[PDB]
Amino acid sequence: LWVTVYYGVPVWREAKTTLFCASDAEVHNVWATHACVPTDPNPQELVLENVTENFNMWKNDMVDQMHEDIISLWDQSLKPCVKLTPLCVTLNCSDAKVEEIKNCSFNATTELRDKKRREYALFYRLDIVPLSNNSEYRLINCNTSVITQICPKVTFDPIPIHYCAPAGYAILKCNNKTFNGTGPCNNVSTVQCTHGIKPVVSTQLLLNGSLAEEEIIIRSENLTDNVKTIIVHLNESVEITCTRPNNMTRKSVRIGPGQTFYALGDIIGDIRQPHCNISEIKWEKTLQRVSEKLREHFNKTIIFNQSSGGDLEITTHSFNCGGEFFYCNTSDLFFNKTFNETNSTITLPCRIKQIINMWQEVGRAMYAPPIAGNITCKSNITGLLLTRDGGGTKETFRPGGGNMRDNWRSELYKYKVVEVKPLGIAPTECNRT
Amino acid sequence: LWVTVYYGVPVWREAKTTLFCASDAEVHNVWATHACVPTDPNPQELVLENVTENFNMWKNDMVDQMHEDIISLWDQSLKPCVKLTPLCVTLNCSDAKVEEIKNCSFNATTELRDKKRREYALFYRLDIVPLSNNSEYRLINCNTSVITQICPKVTFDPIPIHYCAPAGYAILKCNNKTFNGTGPCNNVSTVQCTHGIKPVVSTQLLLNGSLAEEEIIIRSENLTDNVKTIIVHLNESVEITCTRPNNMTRKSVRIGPGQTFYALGDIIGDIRQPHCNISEIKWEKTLQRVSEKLREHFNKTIIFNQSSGGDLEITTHSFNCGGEFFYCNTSDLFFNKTFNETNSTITLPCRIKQIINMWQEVGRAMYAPPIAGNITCKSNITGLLLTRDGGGTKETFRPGGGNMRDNWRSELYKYKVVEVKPLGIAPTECNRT
Amino acid sequence: LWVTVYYGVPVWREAKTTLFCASDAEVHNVWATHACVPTDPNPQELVLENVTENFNMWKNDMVDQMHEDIISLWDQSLKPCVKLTPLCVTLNCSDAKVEEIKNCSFNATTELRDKKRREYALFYRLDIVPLSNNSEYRLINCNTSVITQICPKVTFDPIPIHYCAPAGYAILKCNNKTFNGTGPCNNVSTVQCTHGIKPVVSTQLLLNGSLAEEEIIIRSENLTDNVKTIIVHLNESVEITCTRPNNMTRKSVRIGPGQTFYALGDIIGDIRQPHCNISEIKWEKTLQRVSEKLREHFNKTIIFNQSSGGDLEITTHSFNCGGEFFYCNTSDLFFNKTFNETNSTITLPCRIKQIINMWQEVGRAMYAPPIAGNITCKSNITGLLLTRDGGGTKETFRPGGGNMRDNWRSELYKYKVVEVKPLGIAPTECNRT
Amino acid sequence: VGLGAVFLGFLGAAGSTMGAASNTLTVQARQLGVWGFKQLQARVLAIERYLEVQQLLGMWGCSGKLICCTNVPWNSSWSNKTYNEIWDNMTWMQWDREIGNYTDTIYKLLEVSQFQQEINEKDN
Amino acid sequence: VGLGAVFLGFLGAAGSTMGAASNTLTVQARQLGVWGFKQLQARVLAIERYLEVQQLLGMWGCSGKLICCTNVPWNSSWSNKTYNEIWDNMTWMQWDREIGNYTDTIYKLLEVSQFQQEINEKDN
Amino acid sequence: VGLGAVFLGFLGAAGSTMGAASNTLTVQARQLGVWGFKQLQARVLAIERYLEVQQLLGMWGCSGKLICCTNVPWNSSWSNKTYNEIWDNMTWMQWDREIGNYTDTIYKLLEVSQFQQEINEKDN
Ligand SMILES: *[C@@H]1O[C@H](CO)[C@@H](O[C@@H]2O[C@H](CO)[C@@H](O[C@@H]3O[C@H](CO[C@H]4O[C@H](CO)[C@@H](O)[C@H](O)[C@@H]4O)[C@@H](O)[C@H](O[C@H]4O[C@H](CO)[C@@H](O)[C@H](O)[C@@H]4O)[C@@H]3O)[C@H](O)[C@H]2NC(C)=O)[C@H](O)[C@H]1NC(C)=O
Ligand SMILES: *[C@@H]1O[C@H](CO)[C@@H](O[C@@H]2O[C@H](CO)[C@@H](O[C@@H]3O[C@H](CO[C@H]4O[C@H](CO)[C@@H](O)[C@H](O)[C@@H]4O)[C@@H](O)[C@H](O[C@H]4O[C@H](CO)[C@@H](O)[C@H](O)[C@@H]4O)[C@@H]3O)[C@H](O)[C@H]2NC(C)=O)[C@H](O)[C@H]1NC(C)=O
Ligand SMILES: *[C@@H]1O[C@H](CO)[C@@H](O[C@@H]2O[C@H](CO)[C@@H](O)[C@H](O)[C@H]2NC(C)=O)[C@H](O)[C@H]1NC(C)=O
Ligand SMILES: *[C@@H]1O[C@H](CO)[C@@H](O[C@@H]2O[C@H](CO)[C@@H](O)[C@H](O)[C@H]2NC(C)=O)[C@H](O)[C@H]1NC(C)=O
Ligand SMILES: *[C@@H]1O[C@H](CO)[C@@H](O[C@@H]2O[C@H](CO)[C@@H](O)[C@H](O)[C@H]2NC(C)=O)[C@H](O)[C@H]1NC(C)=O
Ligand SMILES: *[C@@H]1O[C@H](CO)[C@@H](O)[C@H](O)[C@H]1NC(C)=O
Ligand SMILES: *[C@@H]1O[C@H](CO)[C@@H](O)[C@H](O)[C@H]1NC(C)=O
Ligand SMILES: *[C@@H]1O[C@H](CO)[C@@H](O)[C@H](O)[C@H]1NC(C)=O
Ligand SMILES: *[C@@H]1O[C@H](CO)[C@@H](O)[C@H](O)[C@H]1NC(C)=O
Ligand SMILES: *[C@@H]1O[C@H](CO)[C@@H](O)[C@H](O)[C@H]1NC(C)=O
Ligand SMILES: *[C@@H]1O[C@H](CO)[C@@H](O)[C@H](O)[C@H]1NC(C)=O
Ligand SMILES: *[C@@H]1O[C@H](CO)[C@@H](O)[C@H](O)[C@H]1NC(C)=O
Ligand SMILES: *[C@@H]1O[C@H](CO)[C@@H](O)[C@H](O)[C@H]1NC(C)=O
Ligand SMILES: *[C@@H]1O[C@H](CO)[C@@H](O)[C@H](O)[C@H]1NC(C)=O
Ligand SMILES: *[C@@H]1O[C@H](CO)[C@@H](O)[C@H](O)[C@H]1NC(C)=O
Ligand SMILES: *[C@@H]1O[C@H](CO)[C@@H](O)[C@H](O)[C@H]1NC(C)=O
Ligand SMILES: *[C@@H]1O[C@H](CO)[C@@H](O)[C@H](O)[C@H]1NC(C)=O
Repeated sequence: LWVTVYYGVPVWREAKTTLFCASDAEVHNVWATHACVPTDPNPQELVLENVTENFNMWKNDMVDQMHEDIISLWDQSLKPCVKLTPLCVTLNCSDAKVEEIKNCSFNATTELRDKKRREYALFYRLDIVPLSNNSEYRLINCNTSVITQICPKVTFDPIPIHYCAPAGYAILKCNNKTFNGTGPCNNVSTVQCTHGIKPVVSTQLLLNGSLAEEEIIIRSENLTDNVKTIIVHLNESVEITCTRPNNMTRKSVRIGPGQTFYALGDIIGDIRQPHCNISEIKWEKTLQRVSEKLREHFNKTIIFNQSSGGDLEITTHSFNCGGEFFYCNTSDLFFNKTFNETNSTITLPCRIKQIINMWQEVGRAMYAPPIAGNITCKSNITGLLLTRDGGGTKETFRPGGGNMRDNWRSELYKYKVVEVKPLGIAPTECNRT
Repeated sequence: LWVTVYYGVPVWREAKTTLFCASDAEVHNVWATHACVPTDPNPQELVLENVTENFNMWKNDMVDQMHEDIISLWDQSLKPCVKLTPLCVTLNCSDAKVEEIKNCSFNATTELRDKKRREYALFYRLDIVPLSNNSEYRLINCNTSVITQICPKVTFDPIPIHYCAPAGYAILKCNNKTFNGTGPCNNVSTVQCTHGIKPVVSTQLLLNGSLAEEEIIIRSENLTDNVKTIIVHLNESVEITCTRPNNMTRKSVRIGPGQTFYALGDIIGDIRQPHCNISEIKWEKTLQRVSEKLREHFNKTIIFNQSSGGDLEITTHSFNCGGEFFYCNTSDLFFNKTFNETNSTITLPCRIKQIINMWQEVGRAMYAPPIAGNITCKSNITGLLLTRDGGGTKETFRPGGGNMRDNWRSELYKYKVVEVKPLGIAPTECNRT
Repeated sequence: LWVTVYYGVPVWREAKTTLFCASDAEVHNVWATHACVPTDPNPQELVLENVTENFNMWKNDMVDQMHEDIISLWDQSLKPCVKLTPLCVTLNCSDAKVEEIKNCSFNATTELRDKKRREYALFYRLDIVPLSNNSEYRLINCNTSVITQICPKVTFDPIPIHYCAPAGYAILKCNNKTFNGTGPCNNVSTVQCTHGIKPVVSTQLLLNGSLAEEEIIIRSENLTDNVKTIIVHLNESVEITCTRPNNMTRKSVRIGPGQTFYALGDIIGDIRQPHCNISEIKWEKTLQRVSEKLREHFNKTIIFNQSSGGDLEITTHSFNCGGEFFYCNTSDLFFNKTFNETNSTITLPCRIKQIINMWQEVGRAMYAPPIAGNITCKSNITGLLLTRDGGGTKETFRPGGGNMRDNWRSELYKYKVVEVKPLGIAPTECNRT
Repeated sequence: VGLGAVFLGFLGAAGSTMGAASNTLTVQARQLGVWGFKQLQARVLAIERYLEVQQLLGMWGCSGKLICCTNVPWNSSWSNKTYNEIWDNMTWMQWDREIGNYTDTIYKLLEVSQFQQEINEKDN
Repeated sequence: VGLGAVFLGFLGAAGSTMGAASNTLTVQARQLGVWGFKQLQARVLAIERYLEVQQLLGMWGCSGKLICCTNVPWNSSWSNKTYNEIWDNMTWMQWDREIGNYTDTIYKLLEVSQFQQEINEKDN
Repeated sequence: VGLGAVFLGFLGAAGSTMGAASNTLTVQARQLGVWGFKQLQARVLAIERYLEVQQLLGMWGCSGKLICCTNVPWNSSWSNKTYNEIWDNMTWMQWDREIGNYTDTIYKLLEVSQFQQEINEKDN
């Protein structure tokens, strides 16, 4: 009968805001710079009851606040160490005698810019480009981009970061198990900040991600599209094992006054390939279970096929392992198989690059220093990245990444940030007497 | 009879504070970086009644908060693109064969610092200095200042910015028509933020400014002075038309690894002068109407005269047009005329410079890339910049700019920022019973 | 009988927070950049009554917030001036003819990078290192660290800065006279911000510090230790006088386009040593009074001895004077004397360095420009820095600095920052009726 | 710490009826880096969201009252449902659709109807 | 949004008499970049100017009362004009000249005379 | 200016008895650079320390009352000394040792016992 107000009513509104880091509590690190708030030892999640809120996955904002600050993080970390500007000259490379690795010998300047020692290093064939053959090479992209090297003390090992909304905001979180990526889900719980998100970098097969619950989820945006990718979440973790058995020996060389970097010296013993491993019976059943969950959304037979080709960042399985950047073939005994109706091991050949152009842009090109001794990393494949062919009979799926934001859109497929509006207005009997 | 307080009383005090941007809502831009708050679609101005507040024009603070952040804006924008440090060597220039433009040929380094191609460019005679003639030139100021170039994607077109005071402050605004620049005006209105201010850069004749109301205003500080300039606001907009009819062809050259810039290639067709145009009957009456409004403040005859001379940033009409920096003569049929008691066109000769030292300082010197094809910009001359001779019979006015803050002191001649003090104290009858 | 609350109760808690500057209100300066709040003309100190609070000196946090921001201050100030990267080449130095100062002659690049003039300068023998003698030197550390020079306009004269806690915090201050460095003192007074702290830089004898009150204080952490230093505060100020009587002539040389620096030209008149002076009777009694205040804490005889040796930043008395960095011998007639039971003058030989590696780190190495004419600075020695030998009869004290944080731990030996918690809870008779 | 935890705590029973959110709250209330700039940008926004609703409360004669009861008549052009229809057959999120276009005309009306209480009865 | 708009709205009729500003207010109240650092420096100052006057109100026993009426006697060494002379023949800007040198001695007097109200009557 | 000066002014007689700090307060109350970032980091913390204690006051039905008197019974498992033993034979710093482990269980109890006052007597 009269207007009254109410402080603290459950009313929210979708908005866009600025989140922050929270690590789980001492060498420097590019992801968590040891400047993050400590997390809650027991996070308080408030389960809501009998409410259906619809939210989009692809129209999120946290996946754009995650691709920006990671770029700023590598920009902040690769600043105070040495750029390899005076490195690339007319190199004189033949081969190693231990075609994959070339023995380059060039003229670097010593600590004072009046003498020139000829110094030798070892580079990969995927890292130098010729000029004429006649064996005169140069570094791969010191014509479009200035090239810096990684400061050798820092690491790249992804420790999980939590994204906390500011005080006065809320982060919804869907708790439904079989949640298709866009729509209303009816088991919603608020949380101040999300679970541990490892900022993993891969482009073909997702690594170290959280598994699904009790089903195989096929997340997409338009399933009648050709350029829109298909994220295939998983609930059966398939273990991958990637290693290189060569014992590399790093070597310090000085190029400028106070400016040095590290390059590969000689290789110990017989040279062997860097390869990855996938158990065959843990992979054939995984492709079959994905194939049945894809047949019902197209009502025709599906057949996997090879990647497209071209540059070696699209037709490969690029990932990071222990401080080294791999580029594996991933299209030999995985993606030439159809589906009708022994403890073997699939070995993938894999090649290593030193100079990498991450996030496929120009103006930024980091250089990875070599790592002494062998490395071996065992991981979990929870997630794929498929793409329709463009036909329209049967179906053909090129395994190929669309972007790197889709690599974050698997750990952020169930979160939306909202702003509470705790002022309510209702009519009642009382008046201010 | 007892002290009582009052919240929200109309009491202000003059202060100094920090304002911010507001644009009118996508290539990058140096003025509004697309990081500004959106303006009010209808600004709320509160007209005051029956109050006289006196404020100074020359003792303002917004004109010092405008010369600082613009310097910081160009500092922020000219950072991440290439400096022309390894460019200037012993150049070997003769002439163009299409004296004003020289055909320079020099030794730049290629993408790797071991080979040297001889590359040719075309420069202006106002941009290189000789060394002996014998035809060996160098760039104009790579002995006092490191020289950078403009990042070629950004533009210089002045979109108007609004200056908003923080919440809890007020910006007064005089609404009197015939407001001499310093004194009490009796029609004051508060506004949260001012109108659209185009951050135009000129030094001789003001461009694209807001006209006066119904009179010609002669703003000064001391009219019995010789070094203090005289801003002459206008109410009759005189149109200027400045163009160059040559079809320039830009050309990319590479000087370093990942470091390239653009220079003038060959010129299409017959070479023609860059000139400006001013209608004669729209200018003779404008000088006569200014002359009568200057005679009464000196009570002697006035006679305009030429500029002083020396460097070509003082005796010229320097301005920006479409991404090119002009330097026109402005002293041919404008400033050799006295005042007693046909649709012609005055053409001013005008010369173009590439390397400019804006804001007449050392340590900063930007380089403008050439613009392909012709340009033509039509503008409004609302405002002059005169200076007394220093005699003491008659009077002589050298048209010449004193600074660049005076270029902002025409759009900020009627604004003063104040801080409200909403606590009042008065005696009344009540007491706290 | 019922819970009631109280706003504003005297309850504090030790914490860690972020303090700020306050100077005593125009060339640029590295310490106070003319961006600091003005101090109180009369600071309000609130003396507490009948309370004993124990606080540690060595476990402070302000001495770690003082070593960090000073590093950031020199990082901010040495940024926008020229680095001496293209300076160090194969130098060709013989001697000066006016062994201490060498006449070096090298090939610098002129304003355009195509010609090379041979230019001569004068360097110190403590500043170049040979290469073979055969007289081919180079600069001292352009192999580990990039070397920049000081921007020549700024000064190093330490004006005192005050450290103010944020609003809502308190800084305790002990007022006891004979306060041993760690323990409970019973005359405590709060102050918003501390007294004037000159940010002096020395490593052997403390300079320009505040004297003690009425006693000699022997501050330490573990007096039965060997690596923990011994700060010996003083109450008798001993005057030092340090000067160089040579009339140096600076000279500008240009190394790059827009890149110049200053070096020593010729020396006027006969060369004389730079020396320091200490009155003998004002020093013998000072060592005797310190010796008696050290005998009772060890109950054996003590004997001072020479420094250890090695590099010339540990076995010296390094300090700054008028823009020049000295390195004096300090171990001739000071530290070879025991203690049993004429107006002379002790002269210390002292050598000057140009290139200094302050704060004994790598990656940072500033270069000091020379100062035209003689300099003379008179100062007060209030404080020593001793170190036990490591024996265990008698006792031997090597005078030698442990760090540079101990140089701040004499002016911050009586301050601890706390956070007030003004909410109190007590039972009383009233209830909310 | 207790600057946004209460804001998250307001969202208990966000799907219940409007006549139960005042009842079923007591049943649940029984028991320079990059991030150095992100945290500063977060803390300023966290302060500003609290102060905006604090000034909006402070203009209506109640600055800490939860169920603040004001003397403004209910204009029935904003809603036409009765008290028993609204308070027992609607959730609090659904009410913001019906009231969602008369917000500012209620806010300014509440401000001037509170200003009249200070002018009339106290001193003048 | 309503954090400085009311501060600008206080300036209505800044030249009227002091006895009309309490009357003629209801007649008018009827209806990381460079700028990324300028906006942060502006927002901190906008919060601080509101909190300073909020603490100055909160020390005087009224934290949201507009016409707060306090029990302090009027010392006539500060002003000598009567109520009818001040309130009907002066504007609010002109009052700050006469009261402009006794501000802090009134502020501390108001603080201690409010502290006496908490000590005396309530519990002690 | 008066945003932390009162915080420093609370520390008068920090060693006196608890029954004298409410008495002996009236006897003493009678009369972009590096530092550009340090001052901003200081001012945000100075605002946040005031707003935290302001919300902690505002949840207990008193938002400017100094000696706020609440209707919560005294659980004697927190302390066992009487009123005359505590208030005349203890300083205010020494009380925070005995009460120092029952703080949050008193804070939440005060919040819900203030929430009951709004639910019960006013409207519902
Ligand atoms: C996806 O998830 C997998 C999970 O297995 C990750 O694999 C881990 O990768 C990290 C990074 O390479 C490995 O951590 C490294 O292990 C090295 C060997 O560990 C030995 O020592 C530890 C000590 O507790 C034993 O527990 C362990 O069993 C081994 O015996 C260490 O040497 C490394 O530490 C230090 O190494 C050198 C010094 O020699 C330093 O320079 C380094 O900076 C570092 O401080 C390091 O801890 C980890 O072992 C792997 N887990 C395994 C093999 O189970 C993937 O990295 C992850 N991410 C992807 C694929 O992107
Ligand atoms: C003082 O005020 C005058 C007002 O006239 C300003 O003059 C304007 O200056 C701007 C900047 O040079 C001119 O804008 C440019 O116009 C070019 C030609 O415009 C054609 O296309 C538009 C499309 O709507 C038509 O409306 C118009 O009539 C023309 O047919 C455009 O080509 C430019 O756009 C783009 O050009 C190239 C691509 O070719 C890009 O590289 C550019 O970045 C840009 O995005 C541009 O819009 C404008 O035309 C002028 N007004 C006129 C002539 O009336 C002065 O600049 C101003 N300031 C001073 C003097 O300092
Ligand atoms: C909605 O989601 C919540 C959160 O996952 C579920 O609550 C959990 O249910 C499991 C199994 O019943 C319990 O072991 C947990 O203790 C529950 N709580 C939490 C916080 O995890 C809830 O069951 C879901 N409800 C529906 C209808 O799907
Ligand atoms: C004081 O200035 C104001 C603002 O310019 C004038 O108000 C405007 O007057 C014109 C012409 O009378 C109207 O068309 C506008 O509607 C008025 N309001 C606004 C907001 O522009 C006012 O006339 C001036 N008064 C005096 C005495 O000069
Ligand atoms: C505790 O320290 C304070 C501060 O030094 C002393 O107070 C000063 O004492 C001197 C000498 O008696 C006076 O001249 C000053 O006026 C006092 N006040 C100040 C603010 O300096 C006090 O005497 C000391 N008390 C004890 C017991 O040591
Ligand atoms: C590579 O070249 C260097 C000299 O350039 C030579 O000493 C070395 O033996 C070569 N081979 C290997 C495997 O390093
Ligand atoms: C291989 O690398 C490991 C890694 O530390 C090293 O210890 C070992 O000496 C290397 N060589 C051989 C022959 O194992
Ligand atoms: C300028 O010089 C280049 C070679 O330096 C020559 O090829 C060209 O013809 C010359 N003339 C013009 C107009 O470019
Ligand atoms: C002149 O410049 C214009 C600008 O785009 C271009 O289109 C044209 O081809 C050029 N040449 C001639 C002959 O017009
Ligand atoms: C030092 O060397 C220069 C030439 O390198 C010479 O002109 C000069 O006389 C020498 N002596 C002194 C004292 O400068
Ligand atoms: C010594 O230095 C002073 C310092 O300014 C200077 O004035 C003087 O000319 C120099 N030479 C002599 C011979 O004093
Ligand atoms: C469950 O939903 C019903 C109606 O949809 C609602 O009345 C009830 O309050 C909900 N449960 C809870 C615990 O809020
Ligand atoms: C505006 O009010 C109408 C009622 O006529 C309502 O239906 C609508 O949802 C409101 N909001 C809009 C148009 O955003
Ligand atoms: C106009 O001025 C008179 C006296 O100067 C004043 O009484 C009146 O209030 C003013 N008008 C308004 C609308 O305030
Ligand atoms: C101080 O008080 C006097 C009254 O004696 C007054 O005239 C003056 O304006 C005040 N303010 C000053 C001096 O700033
Ligand atoms: C001095 O100490 C006694 C007990 O230690 C205390 O009662 C008294 O209040 C103290 N003095 C003051 C001024 O607080
Ligand atoms: C916790 O409570 C106990 C009382 O049993 C008390 O003695 C102790 O000081 C408290 N605080 C701690 C353990 O930090």
